[PDB]
Amino acid sequence: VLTQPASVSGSPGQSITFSCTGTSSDVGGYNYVSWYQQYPGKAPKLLIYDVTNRPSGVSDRFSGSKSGNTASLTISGLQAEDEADYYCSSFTSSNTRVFGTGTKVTVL
Amino acid sequence: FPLQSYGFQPTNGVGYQPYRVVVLSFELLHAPATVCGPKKSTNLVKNKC
Amino acid sequence: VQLVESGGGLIQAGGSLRLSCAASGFGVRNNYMSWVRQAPGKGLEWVSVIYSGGTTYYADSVKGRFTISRDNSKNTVFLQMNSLRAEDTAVYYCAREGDVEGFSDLWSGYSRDRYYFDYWGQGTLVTVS
Amino acid sequence: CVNLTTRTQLPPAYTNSFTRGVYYPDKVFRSSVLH
Repeated sequence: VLTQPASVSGSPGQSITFSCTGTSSDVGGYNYVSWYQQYPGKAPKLLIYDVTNRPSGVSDRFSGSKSGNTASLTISGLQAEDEADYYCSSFTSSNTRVFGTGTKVTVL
Repeated sequence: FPLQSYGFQPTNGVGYQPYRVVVLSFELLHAPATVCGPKKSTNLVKNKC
Repeated sequence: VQLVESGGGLIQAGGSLRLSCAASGFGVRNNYMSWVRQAPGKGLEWVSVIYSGGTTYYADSVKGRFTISRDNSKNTVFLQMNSLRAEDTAVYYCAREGDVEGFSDLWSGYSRDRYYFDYWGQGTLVTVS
Repeated sequence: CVNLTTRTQLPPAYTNSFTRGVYYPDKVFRSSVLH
């Protein structure tokens, strides 16, 4: 179970870097990590399959990365609707996929 | 797993709609002919062109 | 693409259910058909996945209970629920894995591995009480 | 069905096929020709 930062509050416009830890079995060796976004009650929508690759219908400011056993999110230019937990899905780690805990962002 | 079947809808689209294909594959020089066309058979004529 | 779900309900301990997930616009064959549980205010802990054919892949904590099958005639993935325990209480999602040519991405040719997730259904609440 | 084991176990024997084993390659009549 990858560990993610807890709930935080902040200002629109600048860049926030959320790094999440993992093991060498899934993130360190294999590179099929994807990240999601969900609104409470509605099903999660895709933000960054493969992290570097970005599906359409998503603002280009979202960006993510991986470094060793850690995966980093370099999100840029926050707005009002952006307040939603960001979920990290790495490779299925010898056919048993795992996720992070969740990073609840807050705005003023 | 290799199968991964199609997906259609009544309004899926003209290309997406299924053209039922019957590949009538004929061999005209394979063996003595067994199936023929619907033509009326006349009387057999000998010793004439 | 639409995903409709049913089967969840209030049952006593040790009961049985049948989760039904019908897919319109795609089948249980086109892309990988996963099962995910999202505990209220926790992460989405992966349960199982039925691939396009013949899989018994489960999570480490739920081994030997969940059984996964499909009726391809009606395009329904079934998750038959026997021998409940405490941790299975969550909202369950039948997840459509990103099908071949995912969002027409201009690099991946027929590699169906693509271990991410496409659009899903509305989710079914499965409660142990 | 029953599996019969009361069989003598010898290696295969060999003989000469000579000129046997030629068959009609088609169902068409030909005559006084070498085809």
